[PDB]
Amino acid sequence: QWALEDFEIGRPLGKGKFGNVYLAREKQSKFILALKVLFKAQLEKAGVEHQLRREVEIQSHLRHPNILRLYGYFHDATRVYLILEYAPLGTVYRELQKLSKFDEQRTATYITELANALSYCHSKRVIHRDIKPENLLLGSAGELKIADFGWSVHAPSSRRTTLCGTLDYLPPEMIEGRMHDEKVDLWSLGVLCYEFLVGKPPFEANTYQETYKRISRVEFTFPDFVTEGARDLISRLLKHNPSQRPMLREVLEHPWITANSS
Ligand SMILES: Nc1ncnc2c1ncn2[C@@H]1O[C@H](COP(=O)(O)OP(=O)(O)OP(=O)(O)O)[C@@H](O)[C@H]1O
Ligand SMILES: Cc1c(C(=O)O)cc(-c2ccc(Cl)c(C#N)c2)c2cc[nH]c12
Ligand SMILES: [Mg+2]
Repeated sequence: QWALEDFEIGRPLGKGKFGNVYLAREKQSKFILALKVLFKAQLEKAGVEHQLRREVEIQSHLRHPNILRLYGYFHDATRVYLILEYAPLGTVYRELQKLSKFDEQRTATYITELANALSYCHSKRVIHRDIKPENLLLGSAGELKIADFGWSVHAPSSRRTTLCGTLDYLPPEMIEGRMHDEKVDLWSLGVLCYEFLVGKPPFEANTYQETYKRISRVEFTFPDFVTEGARDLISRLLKHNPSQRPMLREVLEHPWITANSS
């Protein structure tokens, strides 16, 4: 049972919609970690308390090199604090902003690390559902770490998340209230893969409705520089029908992955 007096807070690490994340030192052992701070009032106005509950419950029972550890939590009059493993190198979102695109070596390596973590998740029947770049964090060795388990759940599910926030990373089954499973994250791995090579996710549009349309009709094209190996993998992962999508096994053995990862 920890409290806020047990920590020294440093600078801010990020803003999510709900999370205000700060760097922290536990006073006792001098351990460096990150505190995700949530305001009771905004959770309660948005009615996302259940999401928090799932995040805490699911994320604490998971142990994997590529998954952000949740160490503990506690709360006070106005706030809830989650105690998290600190990720020194930022987010992939930021990496991507700095580089525009990633080469195949980097892309394929991130896809591997993702596939591993997902794999471990899925083996526990857990699905992330919110696998955007801003929730992919880098550890000290530049290894990728999955985070923000507020939208995670056990499979299968019907439950809506975002009323309409970013659809960019969501498969059709999801953007349409249908029962969906493990295959959801397979679709997102595809968006990510493509985004990583191109610098834009494949269904981006000026409006929500147009993106929605692009997504459900699976409308995307590749620019010229994208290699057949990549075209191939992205095409297998971005299938309308969830069950036509690869297994995590197949992705890792994919000739383009093995040719390019580390
Ligand atoms: N452990 C961490 N180490 C370093 N930076 C972090 C960490 N956690 C979060 N950040 C930074 O803060 C941002 C917001 O955090 P997070 O994604 O957990 O919040 P959220 O998006 O509000 O969560 P949720 O969708 O569950 O409500 C991250 O995208 C990243 O910029
Ligand atoms: C009113 C209130 C209380 C309470 O006073 O009892 C507690 C919480 C809450 C929710 C999740 C976690 Cl994990 C923790 C912790 N630790 C605390 C919340 C959330 C919105 N309102 C709340
Ligand atoms: Mg986030």
